[PDB]
Amino acid sequence: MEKSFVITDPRLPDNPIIFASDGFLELTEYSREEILGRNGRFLQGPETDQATVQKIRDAIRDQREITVQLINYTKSGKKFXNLLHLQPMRDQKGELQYFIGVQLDGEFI
Ligand SMILES: Cc1cc2nc3c(=O)[nH]c(=O)nc-3n(C[C@H](O)[C@H](O)[C@H](O)COP(=O)(O)O)c2cc1C
Ligand SMILES: [Cl-]
Ligand SMILES: [Mg+2]
Repeated sequence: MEKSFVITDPRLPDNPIIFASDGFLELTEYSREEILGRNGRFLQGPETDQATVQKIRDAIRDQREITVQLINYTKSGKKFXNLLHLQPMRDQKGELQYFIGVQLDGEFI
């Protein structure tokens, strides 16, 4: 599959997605119109582990890189195990500019 990633802007309210790769559209079944401007949490559902979601919150708070695995859902409701890579990206002034989130689909341990 093509590379699945989104880029968020934490200088906007609730860190919305401002770019979604074609691979992300493919992986999640959503259209670019249905993704842009929302927080990445929209992929979570009932089976998503809340301890892992907390770990994500904390990494985003402390602006630190993290890799977690967690259950997400496609538009039509299919489960998929998301090995999610989050990385802060700072400008040359050392100010947080974006977050990049890269998803790999599958059961990875
Ligand atoms: C760039 C980026 C990509 C993200 N991608 C995903 C994702 O693919 N799946 C997911 O469940 N959460 C993803 N998140 C996590 C949620 O956006 C959110 O940070 C997490 O649920 C914790 O915050 P909350 O407790 O307010 O929901 C991503 C966050 C960022 C910054
Ligand atoms: Cl967030
Ligand atoms: Mg939540």
